[PDB]
Amino acid sequence: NEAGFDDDGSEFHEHIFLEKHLESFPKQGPIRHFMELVTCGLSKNPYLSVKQKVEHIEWFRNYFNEK
Amino acid sequence: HYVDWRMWRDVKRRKMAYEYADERLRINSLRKNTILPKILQDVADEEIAALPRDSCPVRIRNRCVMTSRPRGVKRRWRLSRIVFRHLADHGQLSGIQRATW
Amino acid sequence: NHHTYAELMQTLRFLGLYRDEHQDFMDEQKRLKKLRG
Amino acid sequence: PVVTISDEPDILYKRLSVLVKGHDKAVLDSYEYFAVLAAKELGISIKVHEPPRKIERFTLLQSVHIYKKHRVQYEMRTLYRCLELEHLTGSTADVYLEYIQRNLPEGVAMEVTKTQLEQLPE
Amino acid sequence: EDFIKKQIEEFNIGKRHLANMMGEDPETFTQEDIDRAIAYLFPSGLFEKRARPVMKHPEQIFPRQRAIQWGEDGRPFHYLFYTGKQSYYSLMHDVYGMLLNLEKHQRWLIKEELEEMLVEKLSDLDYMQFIRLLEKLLTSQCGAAEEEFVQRFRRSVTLESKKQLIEPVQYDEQGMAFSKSEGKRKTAKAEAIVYKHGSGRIKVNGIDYQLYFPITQDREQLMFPFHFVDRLGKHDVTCTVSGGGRSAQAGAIRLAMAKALCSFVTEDEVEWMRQAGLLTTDPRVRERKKPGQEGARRKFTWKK
Amino acid sequence: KNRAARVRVSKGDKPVTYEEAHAPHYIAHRKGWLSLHTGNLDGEDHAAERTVEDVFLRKFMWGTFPGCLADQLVLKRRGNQLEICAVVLRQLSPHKYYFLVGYSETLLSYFYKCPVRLHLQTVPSKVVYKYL
Amino acid sequence: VFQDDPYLMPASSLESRSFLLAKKSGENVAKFIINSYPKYFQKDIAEPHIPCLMPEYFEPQIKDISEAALKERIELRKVKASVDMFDQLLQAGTTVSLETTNSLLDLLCYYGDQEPSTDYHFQQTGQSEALEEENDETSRRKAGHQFGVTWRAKNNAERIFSLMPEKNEHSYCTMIRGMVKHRAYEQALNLYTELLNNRLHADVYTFNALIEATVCAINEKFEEKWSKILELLRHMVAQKVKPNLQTFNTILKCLRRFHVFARSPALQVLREMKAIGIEPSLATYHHIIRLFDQPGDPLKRSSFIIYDIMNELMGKRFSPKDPDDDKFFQSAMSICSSLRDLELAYQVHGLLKTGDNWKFIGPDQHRNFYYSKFFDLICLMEQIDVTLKWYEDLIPSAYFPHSQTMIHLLQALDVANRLEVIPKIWKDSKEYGHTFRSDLREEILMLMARDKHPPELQVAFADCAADIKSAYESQPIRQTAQDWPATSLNCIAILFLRAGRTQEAWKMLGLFRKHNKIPRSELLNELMDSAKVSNSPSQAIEVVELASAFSLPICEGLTQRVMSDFAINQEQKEALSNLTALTS
Amino acid sequence: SFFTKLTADELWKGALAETGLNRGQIIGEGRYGFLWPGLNVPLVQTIAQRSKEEQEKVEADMIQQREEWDRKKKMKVKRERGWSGNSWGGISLGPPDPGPCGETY
Amino acid sequence: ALPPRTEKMAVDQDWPSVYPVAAPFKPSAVPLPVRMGYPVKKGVPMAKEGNLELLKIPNFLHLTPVAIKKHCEALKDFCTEWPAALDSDEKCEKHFPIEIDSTDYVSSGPSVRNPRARVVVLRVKLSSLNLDDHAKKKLIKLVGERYCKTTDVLTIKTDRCPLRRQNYDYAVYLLTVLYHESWNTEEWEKSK
RNA sequence: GGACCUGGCGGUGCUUCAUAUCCCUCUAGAGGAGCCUGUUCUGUAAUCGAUAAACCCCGAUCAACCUCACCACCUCUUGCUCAGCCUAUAUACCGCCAUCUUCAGCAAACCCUGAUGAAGGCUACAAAGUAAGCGCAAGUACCCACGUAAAGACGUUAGGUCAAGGUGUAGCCCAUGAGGUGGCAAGAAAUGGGCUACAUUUUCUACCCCAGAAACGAUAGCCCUUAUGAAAUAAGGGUCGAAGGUGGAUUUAG
Ligand SMILES: C[NH+](C)c1cc(NC(=O)CNC(C)(C)C)c(O)c2c1C[C@H]1C[C@H]3[C@H]([NH+](C)C)C(O)=C(C(N)=O)C(=O)[C@@]3(O)C(O)=C1C2=O
Ligand SMILES: [Mg+2]
Ligand SMILES: [Mg+2]
Ligand SMILES: [Mg+2]
Ligand SMILES: [Mg+2]
Ligand SMILES: [Mg+2]
Ligand SMILES: [Mg+2]
Ligand SMILES: [Mg+2]
Repeated sequence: NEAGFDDDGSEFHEHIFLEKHLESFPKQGPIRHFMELVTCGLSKNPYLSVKQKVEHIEWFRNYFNEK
Repeated sequence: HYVDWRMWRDVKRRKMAYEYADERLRINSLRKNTILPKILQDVADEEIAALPRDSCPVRIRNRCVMTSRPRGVKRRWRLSRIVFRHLADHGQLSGIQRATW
Repeated sequence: NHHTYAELMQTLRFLGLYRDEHQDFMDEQKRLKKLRG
Repeated sequence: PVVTISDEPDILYKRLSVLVKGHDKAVLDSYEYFAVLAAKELGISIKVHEPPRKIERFTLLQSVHIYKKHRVQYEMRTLYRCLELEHLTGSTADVYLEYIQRNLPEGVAMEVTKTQLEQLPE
Repeated sequence: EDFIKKQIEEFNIGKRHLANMMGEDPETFTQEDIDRAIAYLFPSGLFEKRARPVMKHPEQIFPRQRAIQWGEDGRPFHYLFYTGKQSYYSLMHDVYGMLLNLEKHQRWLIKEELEEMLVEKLSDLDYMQFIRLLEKLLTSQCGAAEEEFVQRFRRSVTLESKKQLIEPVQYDEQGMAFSKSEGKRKTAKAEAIVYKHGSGRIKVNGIDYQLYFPITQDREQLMFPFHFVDRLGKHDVTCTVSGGGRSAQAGAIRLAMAKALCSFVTEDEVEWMRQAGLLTTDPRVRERKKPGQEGARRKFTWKK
Repeated sequence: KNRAARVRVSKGDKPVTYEEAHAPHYIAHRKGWLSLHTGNLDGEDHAAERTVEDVFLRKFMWGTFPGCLADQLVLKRRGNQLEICAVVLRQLSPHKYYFLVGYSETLLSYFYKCPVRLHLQTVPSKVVYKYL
Repeated sequence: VFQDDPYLMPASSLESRSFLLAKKSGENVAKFIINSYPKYFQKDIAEPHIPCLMPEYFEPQIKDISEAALKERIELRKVKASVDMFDQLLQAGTTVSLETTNSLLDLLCYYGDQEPSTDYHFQQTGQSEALEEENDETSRRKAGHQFGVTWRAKNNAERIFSLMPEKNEHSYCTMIRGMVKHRAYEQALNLYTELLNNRLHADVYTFNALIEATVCAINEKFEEKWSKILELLRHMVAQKVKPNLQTFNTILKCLRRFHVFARSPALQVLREMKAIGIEPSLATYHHIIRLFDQPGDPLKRSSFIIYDIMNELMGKRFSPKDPDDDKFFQSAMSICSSLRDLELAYQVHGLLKTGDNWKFIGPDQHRNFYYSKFFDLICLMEQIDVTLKWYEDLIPSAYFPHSQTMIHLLQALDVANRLEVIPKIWKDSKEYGHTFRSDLREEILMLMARDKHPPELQVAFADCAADIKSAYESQPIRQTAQDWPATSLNCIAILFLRAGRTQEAWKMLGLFRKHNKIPRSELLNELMDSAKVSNSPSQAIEVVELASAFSLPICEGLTQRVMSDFAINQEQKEALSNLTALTS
Repeated sequence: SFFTKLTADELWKGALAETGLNRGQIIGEGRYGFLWPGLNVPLVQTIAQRSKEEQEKVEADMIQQREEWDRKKKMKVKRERGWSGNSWGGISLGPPDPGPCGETY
Repeated sequence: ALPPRTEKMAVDQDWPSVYPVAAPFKPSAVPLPVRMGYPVKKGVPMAKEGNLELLKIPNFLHLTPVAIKKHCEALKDFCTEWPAALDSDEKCEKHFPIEIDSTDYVSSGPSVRNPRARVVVLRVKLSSLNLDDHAKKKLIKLVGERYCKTTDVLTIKTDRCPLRRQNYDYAVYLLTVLYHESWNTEEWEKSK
């Protein structure tokens, strides 16, 4: 049921452990709490991969820097 | 070459909602998280209220896949009542019998 | 999408590889309707 | 008959259980006799089981405009038959699976296979 | 007919091919061999057994075509031809003649079976007259030729027996004798194990009957078979029970208990308690709601 | 009265086959199913597009095999081999038959992206089960 | 490949070929309409992705004048478009790189300044099956000329070669190969001399092309061309390029063109192959087989090397290397048919059954020739039980037999005196479509009415002959309006009388009178016997009148027999006397 | 839509309303007229598309055949008059039907 | 038409050679006058040569016992045998402790994408892990919602990552880090 | 006008029956109160279809926008479409049903009777009827052969739907077609069907039937919070403590 579909050799840490793309702010902040929430959500996504996970993360980074 | 203008309007809804799904997802998460300040949510309220009123999944009507009929559709084949009756009565649909229990 | 479907059947019929009686009906009926109307 | 015994020890499948779902008990038990005889001449251990059938019943109107009091009711018979394999090899497993999925029946067949590879902890 | 002949030849070659086809190159391939073979090769799955595949000989497949009743001169063969019911009227004449010369000297067939034997369509009153004439032949004291005539016309009865199936006594556990029976009533199942002695002790689902059955009606339901058979404080039952409600469970326990006390009681008494109505499953189960109704048989409002 | 798939008795002169003759309440008691695909059981996802491709296939084969299909096809579906098994008549020439078989073979393999196989079966005349 | 319906069966090899070409026609039907309309099919549903189910785009998507567009239309095989925009690059002044100028001249040399043919080439094998026994030399002269592109002077390839600045080995090799392919042999040799002057290296393909060009040159002796081939291989060794199987197979094809004088050179070539260590292929053996087999050779030691070849070649499994392995099997059992050797035919068939040599059989025409001559040999010198076993094993599973094969079946069955098998093979021939074969009809009828038979064989022959006559009647209005043969009519009549269908014999004697064909004396005597059985003086007088009208010299004996054997009235006596007076 | 197209017999039933015409077509004719080697012309093996003047000449032949077949629908049949036109009293039915007992009138 | 191979065909003929593949009915190829259908009142079941019901039957005319015998004469090459791991469940548990659920769901159509088919779940025995005392106390206190009492089976679920092999990786990673955090003594264990 | 034939009718006769229908009977309701939801009427700039049995929680297994075909305003012309139209006709239709049907008849092809009229065809101790085919029946599904399902032909009511879709006829194409934005679904009243009650076999609590206590009733109104949604209908809590005293004629269901 998984013929092809390598997902560039993601291998289980890029999908759920998003510290390396989290790029820690002051972790006591509500922004960092939102990052924890969205990180847990993107970890629990099985339908999305690491590339769209990190473009979601970067979209939030861009919007938060805009504000 | 669609069944009717209502079906074509619905497929416009589907295609461009599927395009404009991600931004709405980010900003309605920004609605219903209770961490951010209220005005910092109000600017987000402005952005979704400006996001067009054809991509929100509130206009998506599951019509019949062969012939446009809003009410009376079985989801498992996207078929209307009498079209599903027609096909599963002529017998081109596997496993559907007449329920006699 | 219905466009690939309907326009492919359209192209195949006017290539002559497809014969659909509904379009035959509309052709004959519109021929008579332009004859008299 | 290319073989190519390559490098690494067996994946050690215990209980590869095949749930065969069908609309048709005749297809299910003919396939049962097929799989049982194939497993018997293979030498692997086969056991039979019959999970109970599920009937998906639902109701539609009969006329197009009025007359709700006269409805039609349609049903689906989803019968399940279980062929559990215990004590079969990984190579025997995927060759037996390959054979039975070549000769899997049509739309009246699904082959839900449950594989328990054992391994060592780490 | 040549159609029948070439069909018979085709069936012979086909059954030879069928046995060689499956595994059975030896010449003896029986009809039930043929049926199981075609059942495996073509998965039937149609609710009508006549809509299933069939591989029989053309005698059974094709109906009985009556032979030509006249040769190439006109002149039909049987002398009672122009009646149009030649076999039936010949049978009347023959039975009448045996009655006549018997008087000078001194279950039953169904209409469908008689029509099959005569290969002629018959009327109901015609069949009644035939049965009446054969009754007259039996009532008159007749000889052995007439007896074998009547016995060729008469068929079997296939009587059943209503003696209740006695379960074997299982001398097991440590040294005790028990019987393990089953009961079902209204989606409830009860497997009961009664030991012959024990002075009366009930173990429904690990607890006693005063705990699992706080209702005196349920206690009377468990009472009922002991009190009919006058063996009240003599036995002990342990029950496992699944599903249903309080009275369905009580009735299922009563049924399984009675169907093991059958093994623990004499044959005259078990016939008597079947007559009392303790060994028969109650088929009264819930019906189905219907589309356009308000229940199983209850309908909606104003209809007339 | 019920007339879902019941052909009505005209005068006793109407050729009809088993499938058109039998009523929809004999759909699994006497008839069977004309398309065998796995979408309609307990656990499956894509049955809707299975059905839409089924009706596409029926109308397409009828439009491209004009006036030679005796009764309706058998649309079997196993793995990724589609089977269109046909009861086609013996009127048009076998060169035309093979031409349309290859044409349909290739286009349907190409439109549904799998192995698609058409298996013809030639019949002299449209078969009559009973005269109604 | 064919279907399983009895109406859709091919009956003959021509019908099978027509069915197959119609199927390939429909295949490229869908290919054409699909590549014309790729938009309707861009939606992929299968996973994983199938690029050979994805559309092939034949239009150039790159429109600006660029080297990427040059590589694009070179890959798309658009010769005129590539030439025109290479010109456009030249007037634009963009320096076009060496590799893509090479690729452009590669396309030009491969296609001869023309587009690729829109039809996938399956033609030029449409010879009729009624001329397979005469004039193979003129057949060679009118069938060895494929209408390819002759190398025209001042073409686009030569223009690009003159225009491009820095000539190299790849371009020189390409244009020598292209000149050889388009029959500019002398120009290719001159360009090779220019290569040697310019100090470049020519590769294996170019050297094989040069060998072919030297051989295809006109007005030179085989000795001179052999010395030239030796000089070219010495140049190969001096340029340190290693020759191979295709090189020596081109050499073997050339000496096959060079006939009787090149047999010992062919042996030297194969010995040098085994000395160097490159495995000779089936097509190597094909070239030496067809060299040593020539009509008019009275020695056949050139046919004993075939036993040498198989003595090398038993028990081996092969892989595809060289296109003439199907021709190897066809030619080697062409030797078998020429030599009439059952043991070698069986040994080649065993080599065939070893492994994928059944794949090495090749095309349908070669397969039909293969099994046709094999079964001709089987019927010629095998015993009848194993000929019938090979008949049921090969026909029609392997091939569709021919009418010459049919008459050879009849000859074999007549030699074996197993005339009870004639109706079965007759029904098989009518099944395969030999109904309108008059030679087959004449052969079956003469072998069929030659002798007196047991009555069940007689009535089976009566049914077969009645159906033959039904076909003869049911051939209406064709340009080959074959008149009723006298021998066929006489044999049909004799069979009808022997089976006892006298009335149909009489009405086809009416057909004798209708078609003005002279009847046979044995037939007239059998008619005398049938008239004796039926006691019919009128029928006897009718057939005696037929004999008198055809003026046969047995009519006096027929009249004397009728007088001796029938009680005849005076007016019939007078009529018979008048007929005898007219014949006298 | 192609999906909501229907069948010839059903459309004739719906149009005629009797319960209360494609025979003049070859298998491969289209308005583009890309004549195949399997369809129309027999099986040289060369795919081609015929020219314009051939397209309109072929369809003009088809439409004059249409008009001729409309005419062969619309002849007038000649019925002999029995005692008057539109009557039945002198109309000659044919010979009596041949008897199944080897009898003919 | 032609007289068919049904009556051209004679006894002792190889049937794996006749029908290699799963194919629809083809009555001319079938040497059997098989009759379908509910018969008419004064008639017989409908004949063989044209039955769409014969066609619609899933047609297990490509598989008989002697064919499957010969098929697995060919297919007998593709197998090893087992060691003496024994039929004893406790013996095979001792030899190989952990147990893992990793499945496939075979559909039939254009695509083989059943996402739920990546479900993976690991069951391991503490009595086979053999190295847990206050570590097993800490273990249970970590995984409260699993570890039913009546059998010593630990069942950890993964359906969070799209691929089956990295689901297996999540199972083994969770096992080893739950083990390591159980053996990591924390400073607030005593104030329980 | 006279005499008939066939059918329908009869507050038409005799006889035998109906059994949840015909009555006497048996149980539980409606009709009386509140609420929900359709319909009529009124209203609005604001769809349409059903309308005794066989309409009235009906198309809808379902309208905040969407749905939507309604209205208001403003825009589009080869308009997603070799356009389209939810424009008119269910009295042109196919398609999909209701009703008799909680029936058993409809009948090709013949033969006979009636001076060869419409028409009719019955007597088993038998006087002209024989009958292919549909239907009942039979065979299937569910737990049995019981029961419930399914099934019930020809025809009836021009019975329902051009609005599920297709479609003939007539019409439009500056329109009656297409798109965008915003509103339409309120009761001086009435009526159909449901839900909850008017409590003592009741109410609250634990238990899920061996107690303690009382000695009533909105799923309505208002407020708060939550769910889902761009934008509240639904859910919970708070608040409140209606009318209501087991309902006549008539009627429903078993
Ligand atoms: C006026 N009448 C003579 C009539 C006429 C037509 N149609 C036409 O004549 C129109 N014809 C044109 C369009 C001009 C070509 C009609 O179409 C109708 C009717 C009658 C109705 C009566 C309907 C009524 N319903 C609404 C309750 C009724 O009492 C019944 C019934 N059985 O209950 C009906 O029969 C009725 O529904 C009905 O069918 C009518 C018409 O169809
Ligand atoms: Mg009904
Ligand atoms: Mg007139
Ligand atoms: Mg409008
Ligand atoms: Mg009406
Ligand atoms: Mg109306
Ligand atoms: Mg019903
Ligand atoms: Mg019935």
